[PDB]
Amino acid sequence: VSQLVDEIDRIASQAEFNKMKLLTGAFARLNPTASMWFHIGANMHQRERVYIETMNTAALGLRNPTVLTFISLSTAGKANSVIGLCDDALRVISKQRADLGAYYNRMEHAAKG
Amino acid sequence: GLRRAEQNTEDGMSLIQTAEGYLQETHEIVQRVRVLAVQAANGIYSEEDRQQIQVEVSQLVDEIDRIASQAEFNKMKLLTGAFARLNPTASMWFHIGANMHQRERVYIETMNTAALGLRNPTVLTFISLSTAGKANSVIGLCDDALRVISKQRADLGAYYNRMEHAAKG
Amino acid sequence: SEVNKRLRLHTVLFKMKVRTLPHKTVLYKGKPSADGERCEAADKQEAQDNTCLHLEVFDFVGSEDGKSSKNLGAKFKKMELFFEGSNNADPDPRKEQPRNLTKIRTYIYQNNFLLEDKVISVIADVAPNGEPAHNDKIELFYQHDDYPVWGTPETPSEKGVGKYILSNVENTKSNPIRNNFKKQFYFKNLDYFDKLFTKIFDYNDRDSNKHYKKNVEALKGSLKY
Amino acid sequence: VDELLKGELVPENLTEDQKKKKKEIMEQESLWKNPDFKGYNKTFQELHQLSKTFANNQFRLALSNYQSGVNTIMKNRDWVEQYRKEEAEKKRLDEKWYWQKVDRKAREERVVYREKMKAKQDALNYFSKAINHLDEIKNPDLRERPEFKRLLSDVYRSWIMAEYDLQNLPQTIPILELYIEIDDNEKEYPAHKYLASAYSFEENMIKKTKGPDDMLFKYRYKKNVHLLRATELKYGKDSPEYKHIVNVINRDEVISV
Amino acid sequence: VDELLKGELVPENLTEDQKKKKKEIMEQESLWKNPDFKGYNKTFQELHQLSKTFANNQFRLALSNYQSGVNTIMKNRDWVEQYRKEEAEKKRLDEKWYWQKVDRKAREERVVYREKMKAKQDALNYFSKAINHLDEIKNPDLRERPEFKRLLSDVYRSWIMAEYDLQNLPQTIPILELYIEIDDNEKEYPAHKYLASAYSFEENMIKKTKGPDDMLFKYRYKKNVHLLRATELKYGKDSPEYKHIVNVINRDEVISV
Repeated sequence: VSQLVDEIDRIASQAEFNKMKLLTGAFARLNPTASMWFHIGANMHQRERVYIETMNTAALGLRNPTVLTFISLSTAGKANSVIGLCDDALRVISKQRADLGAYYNRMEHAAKG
Repeated sequence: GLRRAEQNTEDGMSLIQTAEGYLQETHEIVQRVRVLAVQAANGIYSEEDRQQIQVEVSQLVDEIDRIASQAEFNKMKLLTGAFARLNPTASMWFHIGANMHQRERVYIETMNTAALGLRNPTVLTFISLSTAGKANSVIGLCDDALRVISKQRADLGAYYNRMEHAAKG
Repeated sequence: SEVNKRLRLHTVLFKMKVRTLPHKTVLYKGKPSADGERCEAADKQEAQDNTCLHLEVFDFVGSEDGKSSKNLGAKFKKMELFFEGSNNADPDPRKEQPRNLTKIRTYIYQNNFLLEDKVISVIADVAPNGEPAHNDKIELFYQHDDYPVWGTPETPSEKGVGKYILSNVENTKSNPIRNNFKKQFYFKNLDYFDKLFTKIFDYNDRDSNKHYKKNVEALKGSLKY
Repeated sequence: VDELLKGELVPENLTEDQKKKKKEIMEQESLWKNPDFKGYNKTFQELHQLSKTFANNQFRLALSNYQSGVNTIMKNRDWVEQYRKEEAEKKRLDEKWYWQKVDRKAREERVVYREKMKAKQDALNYFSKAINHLDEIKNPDLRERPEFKRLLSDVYRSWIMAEYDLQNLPQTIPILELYIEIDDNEKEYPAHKYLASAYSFEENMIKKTKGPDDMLFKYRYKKNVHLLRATELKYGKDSPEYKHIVNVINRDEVISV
Repeated sequence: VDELLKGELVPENLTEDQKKKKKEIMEQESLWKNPDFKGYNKTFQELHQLSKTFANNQFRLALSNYQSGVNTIMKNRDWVEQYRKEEAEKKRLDEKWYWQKVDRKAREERVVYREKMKAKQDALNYFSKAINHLDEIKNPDLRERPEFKRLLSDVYRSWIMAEYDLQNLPQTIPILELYIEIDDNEKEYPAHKYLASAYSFEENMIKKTKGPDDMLFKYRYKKNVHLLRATELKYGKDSPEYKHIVNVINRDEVISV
């Protein structure tokens, strides 16, 4: 888990497209630092925005954003309570993949027209 | 860069795979030592009978030292402590990215008789079974030694599983 | 502070034989040397001519990371107590009265072989008892890499270098050097040695208790026959 | 005297020359009045980190985090008291054997333990934010005020109490040491009682993991220092308790003859 | 005359001309001050191994370990005495036969023996570290100082006594022969009493394993030489004990008539 939790952090740190980070929270909904806009028209104001949430261990809930300590499986009591944490983490990952899929399907309709 | 990092990840797993393979032989010898002690701790054997068990331990202990000395990967020793955490003499970084500072470190601990508690890192005397009282306390020594080998293979196994995800990603 | 008053009580060690010493601890009694800068160990530790307590605790460079045995350097801190007048006539060290302190010398040492760095600090308080505030009678001496030579006075152009007294430094709000010096170093320096002095006396006083009990126990061995 | 009763770190607001300076300053500001101004150079606006208004707001935030964390611990105790109250009052019509009551009791204790450990982590998050709120105050003059040392020691103590219930003993050592450097807190035996335990934990780990003798000696020495100091502060020197602890330390420590 | 009273090997601080050399060298080093400099050729920096500061730290390192090793031996003796005391004071409410007492008594002997050998092993490791520190001082001038000769003989004596309890008799011979070559240690009868037993172990092993006769005579010759010398130093020449030993030695060796 010490290796696996670190690898999740590495994924968001190094997820890049054209030298721009994608999974570090920059294009989120609440507190963005950048804005991802897709100009899908031939006129001046034809653009749409895409929200990509933070997808590191702190956002997933695997680690505490303040104390920076992550979950442990070393105890049965903590391992049993981890199961709910991993259940919630997948659901958060599930929604984000569903979010990006709806974008891709929409861009497919828009491109066809 | 992505293609070259995936070949780097393969060599990382190949280095890790080789190191964990060497510890399979080390684990087997300690189990052989452990059961020999349980035989010697019984009070039916004479001093000559427990000496012959020691002649096995003398060869078994020597082999463990030979495993750590000669375990190599691309002319680099792995089990002799050159990649341990506390007092390293070299650092094993696997560059698994397509950019500048994308690298991960691997720690391989010392895996010889002194590191396993089977030898004294100062006197350089190793465990003996030629006496019934000595043999009974070796059982605990082998229990600790087994846990040290078992722990390190768990660390090596965890590195391989992580790198496997990164190579897949 | 009132700590220096408690350092007066430590004069019971002159006629007490010292055998039990903690690890890396050096203690001896002697008479002042030329110019009274330091103490010179006496041929006898039970003589009444002794007026100085010498206490030293030495350590090694790199012991904070487990590398003490690598011989990366040396370090020690020692504190010496100076008394005036001779000791009492009775040989019993338990009954001894507190005596005035001539001066209190603190010697800080830390030498790093690999960095070729050495820091030596000497702090002598020539007015321990007699006045709550004696900043003008507290001598300091800082040296680094054998510079400046020993006994070189502080010059106005190079403040803090060499021998100087505590009053020469400032204690403003911008640079509370003297307030920090008392709160950080000197107060804790005195307390550590104060309890360490009481530590040695209690250990050796305990030794007398054991020997008296041992003879009584050996006598009870004749009660079984 | 209550430092927190005032509710501020320092009350911000004389010389006619100073009042002349203030009037001409606010005239210059009103000439360049631009509420949309944002500075490309961060150094000048960082001088506001030394202001009395900046440190006042930091104190209020850190106080708010402390107030929330205390309510977490307190309300938890109120519920547990109410929880044990309900268990013994409700009827048990399907209960007529001893191990029926015993196993019912063990259920309540497990519920209580889960509720307590959750509040300790819930409150500890509040306390950790208070620590970082106070640590960013960059005015040394305001760090010596009675209000600052009152809240900083109050925040330190609650965080140490919460972190100890979570069995994070080695993380309390840096905070406990900062607690015994404020006013006369070094004279409290609870602060020294904890450091004796936390250094015993540190000594156990080095012995367990077979670390160097240097770290083993340091944590052994520090354990004895705060063990003896706590005994003195609660029973006095040369007391029956103090004498007992000295024999304990003497056996443990390394002596020479 | 306690050579270890000051706890150091050699004291450190005169000519005006020499003080002139020290001034210019210190000026030279200030121009070339480079704390990060590391020498590719170590020959020049290895000259520090001859310095008095180097030998001082080596002696204090060896002295540090020696106190640790003696502490283990002495703390163990305290425990064994305390352990036996506690056993006699506890109530044996379930023992009404003599054989039960022997069984209870037998356990205590094993517990005592178990802790002793554990303590002896700890001391030997501590003593062995001290030996290596003493042997890395390359200046014969400082090796002749009474401070060095005091600890060197003290370290060997403690190392030999611990080694003999671990039944490692053949390793005591090389150390003992170096021990009796320092100051007047050759005049100590215990040093020749240990070599009397240690060389007898060598003779028995050569006899048991049927080695060469040359090695058999050498160990027998050494055994009788130090057996006689130990007898002389304790009972004096031409004494009834001395006459008895000469008869034993005369029978033990070969005489040509």
